[PDB]
Amino acid sequence: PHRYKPGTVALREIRRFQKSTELLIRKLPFQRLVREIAQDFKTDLRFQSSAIGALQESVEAYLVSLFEDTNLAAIHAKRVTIQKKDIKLARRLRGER
Amino acid sequence: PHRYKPGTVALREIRRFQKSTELLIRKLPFQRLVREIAQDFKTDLRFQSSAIGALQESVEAYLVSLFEDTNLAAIHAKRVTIQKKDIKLARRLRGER
Amino acid sequence: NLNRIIMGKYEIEPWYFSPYPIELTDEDFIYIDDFTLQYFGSKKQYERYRKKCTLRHPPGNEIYRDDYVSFFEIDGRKQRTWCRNLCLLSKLFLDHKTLYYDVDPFLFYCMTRRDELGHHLVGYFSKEKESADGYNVACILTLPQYQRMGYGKLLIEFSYELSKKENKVGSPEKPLSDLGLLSYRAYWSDTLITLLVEHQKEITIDEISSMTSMTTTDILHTAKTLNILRYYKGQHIIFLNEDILDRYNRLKAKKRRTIDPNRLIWKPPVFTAS
Amino acid sequence: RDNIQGITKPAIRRLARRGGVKRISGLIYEEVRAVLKSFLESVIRDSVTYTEHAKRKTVTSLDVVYALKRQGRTLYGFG
Amino acid sequence: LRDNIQGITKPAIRRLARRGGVKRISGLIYEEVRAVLKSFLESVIRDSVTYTEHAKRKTVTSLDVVYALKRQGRTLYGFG
Amino acid sequence: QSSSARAGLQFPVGRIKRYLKRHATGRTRVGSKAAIYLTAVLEYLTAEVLELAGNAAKDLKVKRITPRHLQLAIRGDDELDSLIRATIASGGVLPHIN
Amino acid sequence: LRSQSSSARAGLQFPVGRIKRYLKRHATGRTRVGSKAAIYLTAVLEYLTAEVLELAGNAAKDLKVKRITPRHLQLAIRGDDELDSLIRATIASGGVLPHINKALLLKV
Amino acid sequence: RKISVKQHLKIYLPNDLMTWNEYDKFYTGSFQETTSYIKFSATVEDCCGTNYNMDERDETFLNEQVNKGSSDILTEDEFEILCSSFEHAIHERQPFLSMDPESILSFEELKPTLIKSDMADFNLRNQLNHEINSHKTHFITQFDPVSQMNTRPLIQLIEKFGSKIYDYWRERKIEVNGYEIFPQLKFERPGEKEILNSQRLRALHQELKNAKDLALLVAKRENVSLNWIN
Amino acid sequence: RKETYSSYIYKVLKQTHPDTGISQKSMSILNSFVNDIFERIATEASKLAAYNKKSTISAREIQTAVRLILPGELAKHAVSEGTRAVTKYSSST
Amino acid sequence: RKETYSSYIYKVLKQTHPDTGISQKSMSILNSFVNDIFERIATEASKLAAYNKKSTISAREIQTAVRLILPGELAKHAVSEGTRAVTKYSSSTQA
Amino acid sequence: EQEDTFDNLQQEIYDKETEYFSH
Amino acid sequence: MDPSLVLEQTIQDVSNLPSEFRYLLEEIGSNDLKLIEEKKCQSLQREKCVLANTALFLIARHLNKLEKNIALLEE
DNA sequence: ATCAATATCCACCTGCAGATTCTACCAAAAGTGTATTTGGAAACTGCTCCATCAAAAGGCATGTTCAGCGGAATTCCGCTGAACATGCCTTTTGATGGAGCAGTTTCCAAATACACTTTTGGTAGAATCTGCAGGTGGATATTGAT
DNA sequence: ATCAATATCCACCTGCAGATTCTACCAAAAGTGTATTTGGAAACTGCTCCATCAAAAGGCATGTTCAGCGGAATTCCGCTGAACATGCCTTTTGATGGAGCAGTTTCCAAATACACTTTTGGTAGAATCTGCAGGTGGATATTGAT
Repeated sequence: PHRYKPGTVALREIRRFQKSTELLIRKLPFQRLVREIAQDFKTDLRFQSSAIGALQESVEAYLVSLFEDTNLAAIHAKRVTIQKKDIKLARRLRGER
Repeated sequence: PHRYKPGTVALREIRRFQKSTELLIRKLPFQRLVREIAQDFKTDLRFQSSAIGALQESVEAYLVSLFEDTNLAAIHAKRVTIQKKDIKLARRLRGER
Repeated sequence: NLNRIIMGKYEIEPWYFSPYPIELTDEDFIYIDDFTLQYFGSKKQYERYRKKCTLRHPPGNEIYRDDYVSFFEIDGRKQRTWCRNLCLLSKLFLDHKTLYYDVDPFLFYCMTRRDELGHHLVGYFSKEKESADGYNVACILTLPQYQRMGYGKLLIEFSYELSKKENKVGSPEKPLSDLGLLSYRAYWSDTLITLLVEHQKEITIDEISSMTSMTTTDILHTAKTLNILRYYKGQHIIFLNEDILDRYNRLKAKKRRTIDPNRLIWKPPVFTAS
Repeated sequence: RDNIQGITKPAIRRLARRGGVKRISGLIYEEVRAVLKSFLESVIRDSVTYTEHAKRKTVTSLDVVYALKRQGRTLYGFG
Repeated sequence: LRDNIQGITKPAIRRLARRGGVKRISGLIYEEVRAVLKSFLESVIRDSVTYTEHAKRKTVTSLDVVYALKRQGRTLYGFG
Repeated sequence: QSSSARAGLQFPVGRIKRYLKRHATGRTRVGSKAAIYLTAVLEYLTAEVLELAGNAAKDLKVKRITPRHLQLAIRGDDELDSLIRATIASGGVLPHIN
Repeated sequence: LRSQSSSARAGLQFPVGRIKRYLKRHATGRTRVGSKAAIYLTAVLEYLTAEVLELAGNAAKDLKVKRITPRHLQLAIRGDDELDSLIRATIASGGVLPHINKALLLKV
Repeated sequence: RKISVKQHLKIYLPNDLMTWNEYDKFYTGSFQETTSYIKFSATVEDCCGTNYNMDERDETFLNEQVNKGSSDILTEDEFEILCSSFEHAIHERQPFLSMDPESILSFEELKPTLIKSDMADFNLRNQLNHEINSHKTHFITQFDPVSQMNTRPLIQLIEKFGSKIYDYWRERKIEVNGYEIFPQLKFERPGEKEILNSQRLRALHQELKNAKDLALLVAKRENVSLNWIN
Repeated sequence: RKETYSSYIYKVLKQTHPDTGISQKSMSILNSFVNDIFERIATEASKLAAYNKKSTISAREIQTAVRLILPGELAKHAVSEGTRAVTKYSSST
Repeated sequence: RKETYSSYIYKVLKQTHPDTGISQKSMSILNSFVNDIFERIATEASKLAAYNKKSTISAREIQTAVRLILPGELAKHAVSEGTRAVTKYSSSTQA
Repeated sequence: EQEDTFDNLQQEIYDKETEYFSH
Repeated sequence: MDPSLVLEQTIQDVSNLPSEFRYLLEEIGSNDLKLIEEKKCQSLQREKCVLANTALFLIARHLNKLEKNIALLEE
């Protein structure tokens, strides 16, 4: 019935999820999402397993890059919260349209 | 003497340089600058005048792009002015390497 | 070696050979003074010159006077004769220089010791009005008239706050001689340990070269002589070796006489002619 | 069918937890799904063009690592 | 030999920034925007002088600058 | 008679065929694949060309300066992506206030 | 020792004729040097020896005698000049390098 | 092997696994020091001045051979003062003596020249000493040592005994071939061992004689003090 | 010897609204425009036919290279116009 | 039927450090690395020889390719070792 | 008579020190 | 020969002529305060009138060549 | 501060995938030997175009100044997220049934290479036309103090 | 709500250099038809490899509560835009001067290309060896209750 300081085990999951290297997004929902976005170009797009693993890896790399981007933007805003507009300025200055 | 509100002739010159297509940086000190930044890489080598204009145009374009996105970071940070943390966020987020 | 140099109190047969005897391949002694240091192989021209003594400080401005020494600045165009007089003095002691022009262009920084009898100019180095090598020391010499005391190191302490105010980095030239070979590396090393016993946070190679203004092609090569630079632990690691533990303690329990960066009456001079 | 909401909240919490953030807003989930789906169409289009030019009715790893190369986000290890 | 500090060009930073859409400037950015300028300049100038060194030529053309900026990722356009 | 009008365009089929020959690495291309290609650059030039009839009723500029080329090549926002590689020489910027 | 070589006259551990043919299959122009593509043999040999010298730098982090992918990112991202020669690349199953931004941690 | 680069870190602790004797009659006197450090701007030739000394070889005919029954007290100072005067004085009116000191020219055509001489304007003071009116004393400097309150000037010995000073001066210039007896240096060459005037600087005279008329009454603001004592 | 697409661009301008006039610096920037898009689709076409193990630089690889080199809607009406041109060429023997 | 570089990477590693292993995930990493940096420097040499109005890719354009496409200090190391090996190839004597 | 020159020159300093050295 | 160089040598020796003018008169005024409490008896005014007699000598030695540049250039 | 309380790290059994190597066979090349055309070192030689050089006019650079206002700070006020705990939907991890990838063949339409003829795309000569830079003189937005 | 000087728009206008629209010419490659290779279109199968269905367990959904953390007010003041008045480097603008280009011609290394041939680096797979990922016991690092 005891708990530590509320708000500091976020540091614990910072450390234990940067020490590791496994993929985060679970494989079957990601396969379903990539097939959902595959169906509305062309029906019956058969896939390769390592292909969708590569999709997962590229997704993880792009999302973690955008996440350290919005981290630096929000901490420039003198603020620990990341908002909508933190991601908005991160994407708009990163170069995407 | 008659003097306006401090801030509105800034808006007037914003409008004038939005309409303007003038080359902003003067040719002679920038030309001597590209001379003195080229001579340490190789001793005396000739410059063609159109190449000076080319360096001029590229540097002005990169500087105004950097000023636009540091302005967007500056209005993100709830200020109307710019300082070193704005230009540093602009440089890191644009990814110079 | 020619007809041992007697001056002040210390007699010197010189380390090197002969820039001097165009009209002097005949004598048995050479007398040198302290302020003019007017070369006088004869005696009667020398003792009459000491009854013609007026100068009791070398011809320039001062910028230091600590408890032990003082520092000067004497430019070679404003003194024709005197600056070339002590060009003779070091060349009898150090042969790695040039007489190839009767040396005008550069500035002398020279150092004495205070006596109520009079100062005695006891070491110098030249300084040219140009930065090709960086040039913060051109031709240093502690002289064996009075060598055996570590104030010759203090010329290298004096060397670098020059580069602090002048705000351009520098290192001495390529003909390093053996008496300075041991001396240069001892000050490059012992300044590296000072800014690492302070500065508890991370250190880039720009602002070792800006905080202390040793050039990077020297200060990396002196960090590797210290063996303070090891890789293979996630960065290039600085890594205390336990001989640090006495060596910050060496200048904090066996403290030395030093300089200060604030007591400088000097402005960097602006130049028209070249 | 509708499964962009499948990429759940603790997964994106951990994925931002690798990025080094601290304070997740309660509605950053929607636009991180939006930027996810945007990157997905930008990679799935040129994967479909490479597999359709190759007359190949399955999608290999090599065509999507080529399409990921051309967009400018090249991947090493899978090709 | 002009190895002098004409890296202090000009405070038309308040003319280029007015070509940008920014209001007031708050000073001290002048030094680091000159630092950005110097980094950008030597980055382009190294590539241009490698092109004119490979050409065995002792001048740079506009073509050399266009080719260097072409590889650089920011292509100057309609100059040669 | 000439091969340029026989596909119904104005750009030369025969010249740009030779350009792809000097830009080749697979050594071989059909003359018919220039025909799809020569009208791609015809389409992609004409699409930029007709949209610099931008404001010409209220300023009546019957020539065009180079910012007349730029100050609508960005408003054609699909063509912003295909020319984001470009920096227009003496072009200025769009009038926009944050 | 012998009068026959496999073009081993570079102090090299790479195939000469293979990347000769691979330069031949980029074939924009017409003619490629054979005797002086060897500088390009040892070009690839140079930055690959350095990349694997970096793997022995971090094989001894953890007393781990093989080499894997997440701490091949860890070497390629901590050399600064090899970083930007690989910054477009994302090493798969690599993790990230641990950098807590210092303005976040306030000892709370 | 490579050379390191920027941005890097620092990890200090965590767990990795003949003293000469005859100098006393040379250097005498004390020397004060001021809380303002010294500022100096003069040359070393003006700190020595009379640029000739005469050695043991010729003092022995002047000190203990002239002074047997010489009526005028002919001391060794003017033996160096007057001799060094025409070491100079012949050379600015004959600059080509080097190839022939058999061309040692005669005083019987030098006799009006060195009498009216102003050796690079050597007596620059006495015309301005008029303005301070210190001809009761002479002009003394810190560039002058303590041995010139008793000296006597030049012209009233040249017709007296200075006719018999250039006599011995001549013959040891031919054995040295027309140069100084402890010769000058390797000076011959650096060879081997052994509209802008019109607008702003048109007042450069006015810039500094504001201090020259200031200089004498700030020299009189102490010359109201060394007649205060009398 | 000189080489430019300039008079081609002039007849483009008269094929559209013809009463107007190009300036000869804007002509150079239109030249660099069509030259740059030529370079991009040429290197992408060569790379595509390279790693898809063919030899003939064909028409459908230009079709797929222009479908992936351009943004969406201008790509689809560009590929429509290009196919119309290649069909009206191939229909005459 | 496939050609790869994997044994060459392996013999490079074992001639640098004789006892160190490689996972084939990392072998694919390094193979993709060398293949991509090959394609980059080859297209640089090809376009440089193209617009410099020459007809043969030689040691000077691949030398300026290794200069232009690498950042500074390892580019200097690369051109030094490249000149070393290309003069060791020219040394064709009896022994 | 040693001081009847002291009583007039002392203002010529300030008349000169406020002439050029005090603008 | 030229006005661009006649201002040269006369401004760096009168760069440090205001050094001694900001040095030499101040030290003459340093010891004369003791002569208010002098009320050394016959010789300490002798030394201070010597090293302020030098205050008008070193500024005097520039003058002999100073005015001839004004005449020999404008002739 | 002084222990509680986890959870980080560390040292140590163990059960395999997993490098890995060594043979070993071998389809596919690499080094060699030697004709064979051609790209290139580079050598001389106009000459274009940059490099200084300078002289007057002059728009703009740069202190020095002021007024006020937009940024750093403190405090507090309300709330939106972090954090257990209980429950659970969903997935991970295991098993069997059919299509197109890859590979191997055939033949014909298309591209390479060549010797030809003829127009296109280029100047440069520049006459000629005239649209834009810049000018300037009435009506018309447009803001600070009252 | 209002004065009123400051600066803008627009029609009309004068210069002039820039575009254009030719003829000469001109020549250098595009278009024509032939003939031989040749790789692409296509039809064929062999068989992996990709679709899809059933048990434990685990991380995921959703609460309730606590509370540091956005965020808004108010304040105060450094600092910063707007101006005057003055210099000063710039901007022409000739105007001359010299020195690396870009050719034309030039005579040789050298890569190409053919046939040959002997290793050789791909791969198969099996051995066997084990490094390391997985699990367990335990010192201890860091930090919450009062």
